[PDB]
Amino acid sequence: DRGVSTFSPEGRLFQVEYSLEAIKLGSTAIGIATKEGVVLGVEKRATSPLLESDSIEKIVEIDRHIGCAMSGLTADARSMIEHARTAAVTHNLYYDEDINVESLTQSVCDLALRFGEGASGEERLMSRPFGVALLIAGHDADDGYQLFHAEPSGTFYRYNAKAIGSGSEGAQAELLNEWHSSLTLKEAELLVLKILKQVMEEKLDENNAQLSCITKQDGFKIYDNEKTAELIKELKEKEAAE
Amino acid sequence: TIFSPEGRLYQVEYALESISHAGTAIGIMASDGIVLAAERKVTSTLLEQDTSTEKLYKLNDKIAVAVAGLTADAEILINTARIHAQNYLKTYNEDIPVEILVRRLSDIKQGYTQHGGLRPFGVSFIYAGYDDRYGYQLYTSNPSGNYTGWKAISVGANTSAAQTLLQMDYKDDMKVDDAIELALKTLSKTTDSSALTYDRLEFATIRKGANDGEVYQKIFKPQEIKDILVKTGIT
Amino acid sequence: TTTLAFRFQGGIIVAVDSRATAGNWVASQTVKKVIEINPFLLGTMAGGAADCQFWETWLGSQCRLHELREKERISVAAASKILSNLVYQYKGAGLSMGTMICGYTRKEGPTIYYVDSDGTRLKGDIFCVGSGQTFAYGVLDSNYKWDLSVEDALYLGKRSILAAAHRDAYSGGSVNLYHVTEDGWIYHGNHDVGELFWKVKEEEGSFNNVIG
Amino acid sequence: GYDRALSIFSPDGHIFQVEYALEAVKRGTCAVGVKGKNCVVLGCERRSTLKLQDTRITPSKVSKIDSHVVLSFSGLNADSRILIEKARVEAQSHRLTLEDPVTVEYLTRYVAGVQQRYTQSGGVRPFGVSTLIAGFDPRDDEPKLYQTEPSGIYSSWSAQTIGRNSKTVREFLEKNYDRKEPPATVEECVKLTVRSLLEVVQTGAKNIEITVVKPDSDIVALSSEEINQYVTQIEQEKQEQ
Amino acid sequence: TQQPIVTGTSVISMKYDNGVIIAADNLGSYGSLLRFNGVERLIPVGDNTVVGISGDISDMQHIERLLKDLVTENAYDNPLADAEEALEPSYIFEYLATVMYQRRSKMNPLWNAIIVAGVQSNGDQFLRYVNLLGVTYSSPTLATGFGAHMANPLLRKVVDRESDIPKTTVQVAEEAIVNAMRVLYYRDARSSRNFSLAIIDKNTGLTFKKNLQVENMKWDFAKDIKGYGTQKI
Amino acid sequence: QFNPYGDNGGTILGIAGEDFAVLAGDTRNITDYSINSRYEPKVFDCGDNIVMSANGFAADGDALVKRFKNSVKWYHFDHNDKKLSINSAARNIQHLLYGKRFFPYYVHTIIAGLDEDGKGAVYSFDPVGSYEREQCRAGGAAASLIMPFLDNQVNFKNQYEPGTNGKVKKPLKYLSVEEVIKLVRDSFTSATERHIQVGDGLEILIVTKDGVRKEFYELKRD
Amino acid sequence: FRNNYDGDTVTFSPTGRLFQVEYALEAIKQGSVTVGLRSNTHAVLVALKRNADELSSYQKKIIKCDEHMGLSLAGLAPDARVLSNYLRQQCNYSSLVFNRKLAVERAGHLLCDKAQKNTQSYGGRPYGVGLLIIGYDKSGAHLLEFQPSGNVTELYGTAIGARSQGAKTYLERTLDTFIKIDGNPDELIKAGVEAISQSLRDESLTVDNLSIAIVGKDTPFTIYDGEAVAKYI
Amino acid sequence: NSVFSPDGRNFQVEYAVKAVENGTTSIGIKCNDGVVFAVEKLITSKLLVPQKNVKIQVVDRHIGCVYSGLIPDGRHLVNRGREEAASFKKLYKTPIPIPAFADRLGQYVQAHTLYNSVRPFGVSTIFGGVDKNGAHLYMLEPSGSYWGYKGAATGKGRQSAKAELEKLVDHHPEGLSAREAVKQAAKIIYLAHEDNKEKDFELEISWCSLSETNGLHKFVKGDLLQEAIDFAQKEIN
Ligand SMILES: COc1ccc2c(c1)[C@H](CC(=O)N[C@H](C(=O)N[C@@H](CCc1ccccc1)C(=O)NCc1ccc(C)cc1)[C@@H](C)O)CC2=O
Ligand SMILES: [Mg+2]
Ligand SMILES: [Mg+2]
Ligand SMILES: [Mg+2]
Ligand SMILES: [Mg+2]
Repeated sequence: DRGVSTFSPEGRLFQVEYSLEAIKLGSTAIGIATKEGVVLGVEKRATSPLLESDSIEKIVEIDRHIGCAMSGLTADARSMIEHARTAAVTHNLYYDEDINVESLTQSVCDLALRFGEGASGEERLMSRPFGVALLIAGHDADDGYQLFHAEPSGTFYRYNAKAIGSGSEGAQAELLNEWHSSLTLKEAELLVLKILKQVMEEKLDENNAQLSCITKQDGFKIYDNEKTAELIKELKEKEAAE
Repeated sequence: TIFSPEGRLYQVEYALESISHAGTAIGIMASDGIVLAAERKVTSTLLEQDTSTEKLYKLNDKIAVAVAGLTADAEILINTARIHAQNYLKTYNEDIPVEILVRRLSDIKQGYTQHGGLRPFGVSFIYAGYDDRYGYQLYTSNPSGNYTGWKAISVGANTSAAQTLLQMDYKDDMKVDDAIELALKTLSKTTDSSALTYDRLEFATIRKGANDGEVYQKIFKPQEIKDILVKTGIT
Repeated sequence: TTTLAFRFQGGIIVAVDSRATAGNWVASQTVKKVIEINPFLLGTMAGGAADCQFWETWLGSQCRLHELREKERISVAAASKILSNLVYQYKGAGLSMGTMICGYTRKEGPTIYYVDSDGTRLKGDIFCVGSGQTFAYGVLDSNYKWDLSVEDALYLGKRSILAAAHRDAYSGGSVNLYHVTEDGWIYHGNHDVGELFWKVKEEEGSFNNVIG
Repeated sequence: GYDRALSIFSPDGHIFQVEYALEAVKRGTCAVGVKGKNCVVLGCERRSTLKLQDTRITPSKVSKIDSHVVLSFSGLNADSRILIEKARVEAQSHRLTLEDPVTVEYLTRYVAGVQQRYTQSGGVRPFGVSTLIAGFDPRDDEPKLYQTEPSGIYSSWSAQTIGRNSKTVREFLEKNYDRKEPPATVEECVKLTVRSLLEVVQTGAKNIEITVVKPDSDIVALSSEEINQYVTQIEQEKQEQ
Repeated sequence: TQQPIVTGTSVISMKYDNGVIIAADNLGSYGSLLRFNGVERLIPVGDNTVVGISGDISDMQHIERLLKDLVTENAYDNPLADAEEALEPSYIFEYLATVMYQRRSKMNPLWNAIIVAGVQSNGDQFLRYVNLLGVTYSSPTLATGFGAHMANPLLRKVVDRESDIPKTTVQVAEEAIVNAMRVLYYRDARSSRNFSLAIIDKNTGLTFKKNLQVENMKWDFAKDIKGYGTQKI
Repeated sequence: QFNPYGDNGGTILGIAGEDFAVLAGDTRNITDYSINSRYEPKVFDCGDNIVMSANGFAADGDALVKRFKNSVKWYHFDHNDKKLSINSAARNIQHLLYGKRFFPYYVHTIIAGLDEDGKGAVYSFDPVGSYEREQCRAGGAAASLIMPFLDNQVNFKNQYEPGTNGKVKKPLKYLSVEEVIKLVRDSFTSATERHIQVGDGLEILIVTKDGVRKEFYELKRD
Repeated sequence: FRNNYDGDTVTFSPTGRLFQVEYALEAIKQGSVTVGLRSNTHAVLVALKRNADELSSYQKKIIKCDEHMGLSLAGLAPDARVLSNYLRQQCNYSSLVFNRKLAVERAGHLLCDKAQKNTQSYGGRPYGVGLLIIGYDKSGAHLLEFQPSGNVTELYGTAIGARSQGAKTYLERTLDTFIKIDGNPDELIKAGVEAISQSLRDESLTVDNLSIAIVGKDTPFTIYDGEAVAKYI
Repeated sequence: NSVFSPDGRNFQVEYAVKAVENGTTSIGIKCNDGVVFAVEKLITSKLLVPQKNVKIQVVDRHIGCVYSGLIPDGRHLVNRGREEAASFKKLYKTPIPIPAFADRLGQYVQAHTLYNSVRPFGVSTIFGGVDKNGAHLYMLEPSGSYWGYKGAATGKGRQSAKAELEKLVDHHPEGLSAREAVKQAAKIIYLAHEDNKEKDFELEISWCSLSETNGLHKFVKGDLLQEAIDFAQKEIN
């Protein structure tokens, strides 16, 4: 052990790589971007049957037009959410408009860069990288529906579909086959629910898994338990009949 | 500051280890007073007894401490505790309740445990105090910043040995004079020296002020310790 | 400026003029003195135009932030206290604002808070604020009953701003009217004093100090 | 000052200092909480290493954060005091600005945030503490119980336990806590809480302490005699077959 | 809070067909004491720019150092410092305007009025003014102080609008400058018979004339003036 | 004592059409009773089809325009070349102005462009950032001369339908760019006649769904 | 030897090497290829963007710095964002204060000095990104290459990133032809698109693969992506 | 850095010197009224724009600097030198004397050998110019050490350059004109290129002369450069 921002001989940052490892141990989070909205789903993964599952917040509202899903050391995600909300509200204060989704993501990624001391060229107020990744989903007038993956490396990518966390290698391959540009919101809802069902260690019901989406017309919504239950009737019957 | 794989704090552990080599201090709380007795660490004939105080310190008129550990660390802490007591007096026009002063002192210790990469203070304290909420009180604090209340307690060397003896003879209905005896007997039994002579002791009481309605701290002159070592029959 | 808000049987009436002045110059007749903070919260503005517009827009931002943080709408009490506490930080720097925070929540019921730049914050059933306040108070107080219909209460509010627009050189333009309910503000229109005065004179048979 | 990083990532993705912080909680005395239909009960075990204590003045393990919210912990005792102080301050500050006492969820989010902060700041070590926060929201009869841990993760529980041998008592509570049927009253909720501790303590003398939280700022500690009557009744009734 | 001490009166200037002319007298006043007489208030920067300064002379000397430092600094790691990356009048100006405006915004002004004259690299005339408040403007003619009230009216008879500038020759323009200097010497109690003058021309470059004197003054008519009304002798 | 403020004269006027807007200003810059320049523009193309003038103390006007042009540049950088819409420009300028609340800019500012629907839009600010969208506005030295004319000739105020015994008002129509330029020129020749700080030149900036166009007219030089 | 000597940037190896800096240089070699080249009238950047998946976007390699300047990146992308932001600030400052477009050369010096402080301060890493900077200024088209060691060099053409050695050899060969490609934007781009081809073990470069940027005489710096590049594949 | 070896040495500085030896070769020559500076620029590829990666740097108006080793470390040193010369002029009005300037650089370089949190500089710098009392040439090592020189070289060609420099001191004890020193500088740079011949090189020369440049620092360009290149080409063959 020597430094927190040392390069390996290959040219990579040790601590950045390992934080990426903390994310692989997280619950699963999946997002799919259609042309009728963007769905975001997560594995709740209660550590005991005595834990009250609806107290598990892994999907949060950032603004009316932007939601996000987390995977990893989820406590690290509080200050990122706080920052994201402030940036969006502030942007609306300064400019009387909605912040673009891409701009919001870039701001969360700038925050993530701030580990160290002030790295001789400015100032870093945080001792390690974040141990959590985010899927950032929303709508804006320039670019429509969008899905971003924000990493503790401060890089972000847009994705037609994306999975993060423990089941992510497997879920991603699945998404590579199922995703096409044409999907309805309902088709995409079902796909998230299907792919979570595959990779989860319990039987997926309306307590260990959570759904949400964002549409231009209704904003960002976290579906209540009764609604998801009725989509889980619906998936069961669609597959049992195929 | 760092944690061990066991979830223990090295530097704190090692500071407690250091304290177990220091002279034993004993505190006993009775119903009408408190006793503080301490053993001075292997002395010499030439050491000035008449102008010495290494183990017993006055915090205000109603609170005293017995020290086990590095004296120099203790003086740092004692001084801040004295200031803290006066701030309280100035703010509220009331003498500081014993617990409050103990808690503040403990919090300063806890701090060194958690941030700043300085070493902890190698000090353990027994506080002897009176206030009008809880009457007579005895508390202990160690380098971790933890503190606890007691009817009788010891710190420094042979605490385990001294604690068992106190457990045995301690009774709730005790007068201070019985506590005086108990403390001297317990140090006598647990010394690593021939006998417990006056020149190796510090002794203090917090009584109900002879005949008054008021609280008085008596810090024993060497002469008094020699005389009180007579009564209890250890010559 | 004249602004008022009062509580009655069927909620809250909020009414404001729309005149902006610098000295004796009439800067605008069409200024917006109500801020719709959220669907259940209104802010009224008197004093420094900029001071009011800026800090009440800002208050909107802070209110939205509370919603995201607490997954619940901010209480009238707490929204008003944010603005109160901000303004108090600035005491003695020359901020100039008289303000009403008006809204509904389940827990509070319909509520009005008056907040000014001296730092005063009061809860009450009736407030008139601005250079025209005394005029508004005269009409409002002498015709106010708790049990007024919604229709009448809307009229009285409308009629009190008109009173003030007429007598106070620094009020006028138009009335902007709002009703706040359980559900909860509803806009009851912009009414130009130009037309409203003659119409009220005709129909009510009042304003007899006026030739014509 | 000194802000050299002590809490950093392991090759396999853990933060070692936080993980070792959990170890300190494991060796701390046990603490448990369960929620009734109209109450919540907090139980703690006091150690037996030293028994010449003065119970009048020794800081007990359940702490009032406000008049309607309580906090207990397992782990470093000195560490807990920093959390209890900040929580108390935050609670007064929230009454000052929002003109309302805190919700139990709010207070938890707050403590958890403090814990999280101490896992990512240079020159500080994480809190060797996990907490149970229990009480009722202003003007609400629905009871609340939350758990925090050195990472800053937090969540609600019908019942939960922390500290040494928490594993045993957790197991006990999973078998014994029925979600449809919460303990209908105070008396029967206290009993289930005592039963879970008896699994770990082995005599429940002055070593088991109980605190009962009822709606609208009604919080009472229990005496020796009130606890003794529970232990007596439990072991006698549960011995026959 | 500050107040000028040693000052120096108008700076006057105009554009002609090929370049610019700027002039200023050589006096530094101490209130009504005509204190110092060799004061140069025309500051050549490179050879395409002259900065003319009036107001407080201590501040003037400060702005001289700033301009010299500016030439040094532009030369650093700049192989084209005496060609395509030479300081232009517009860069010198903008810089000074920035300093001027920042200093007033800190309530601590440089107590001056400044005219920047020169020719840009594309042959265009540059003439612009900045003062202690950071106010800036440009005109075919520019003058500070009394020069504003008395030189401008005269100079404007020659160049009254943009379309007059291809029509004005060096000779005509210099004549108008020299004459306006004489009028200022007649009527400004803080002026001096000695002045400097600079021409910056797209062909000729920089001609800097020193130790010029107001000539051809009319004073003879003074012998006929007796009394203040009725007195005859 | 040092006074950080001055007064450069100067009058500006904004009118919104249906699918155009204009911002006009005289080109004369004054100090006390002297003329600094007869041609110093104070209406600016700020990019994104927004024009701006900040009139009063010219050093504060320049500073603000500069600062806002810079806002537009950084908006592109930070928001992937997004066009800054007129309403968003307005809100931004409010923060610029209000940021100096305790050491203000001595300007009255007007911006003009098209809104989201391509309607002509005009926004005007007091010196500390209070703002409003309006069909038209005059600002600066001769504002008190020109505004009431505009109230009468743009919004037809106090004009009734002949014969209706004053009930039917002249109905509020939209004005062509030709009619608007006519009112602008007349407003300024009026102001030049009666205000000593107004004259020399008139520069008009016209904004349409094809950019920004410039027009110039001589004014009286006395 | 590489043993105790690569702990930080604040330590020389017994050979006089700085391993942290050499390791940083290694992240550039990992980054996707990019090419820059120029003639007398234009400068062009060409970059191969890299996706993280077939479901993802190809991440951007070109960043605009001013109207006359921008750069491409190879290495740590967030490091590119820090430096381009600083460069945007330096460009801006020069415009506001001096009304001067920043020389591409000065932009080099500035980036170099910034990289340098990070090769010498305890507790901070060097930058792990290479940059290719193009601009048009008062002495024409320019291309620069920036290494995180702080070494910046002016070149007619060059390439950085993985497999970039092919493209470089091609440009070394083509030199005397592309240098004269004047007043023909499209031919210069074609030469850049061809140069980048010599660096593909990959695939046939697609409408997403390709990022092109241009700046020159009468053309602001502009970025082409997606459909607008098809006419070059 | 702050670490002394058991025999009083500083290994980090010794290692910093290795970075210098590894560098390109550069020289300076003191003449009768001035100083001449020259440096070898390795042409890595034909793509390098000729004449356009200037290594010689000016400080104030009257001082040239050349260095070998890590180039960024030299630029850092010159930035600091420029600040230090500005501060001198601001207070004392006169441009900084070369000995004064030397010590400013000296004290700064030496400072970076006192603290464990800093590395020494990885350059040797050759610098000088004309002041109130003549011409001066200096060389500054990573340790902060500096002395006045008649002629100086550093970098890879250091040994042969010094040998050539030593000859001139012997043949011309009566002072070397500024125009002669220019020629000889071009020659010497050629005669240290021998070593690094694998790749091509380009020559840079600058001078500061009382009678040839008015005591200002100037770059040798055009006909003077070509003539000095010819002298060296003819004297190597
Ligand atoms: C340097 O120049 C300065 C400096 C400081 C300040 C001003 C100018 C300002 C100039 C200025 O007066 N600006 C005007 C203004 O604020 N007018 C006030 C009355 C005057 C007033 C009353 C109390 C306190 C301040 C001002 C007004 O109309 N208030 C009613 C109203 C309420 C809400 C809304 C949305 C609009 C209007 C606007 C309308 O142009 C005052 C100020 O703070
Ligand atoms: Mg917009
Ligand atoms: Mg006029
Ligand atoms: Mg050291
Ligand atoms: Mg050497």
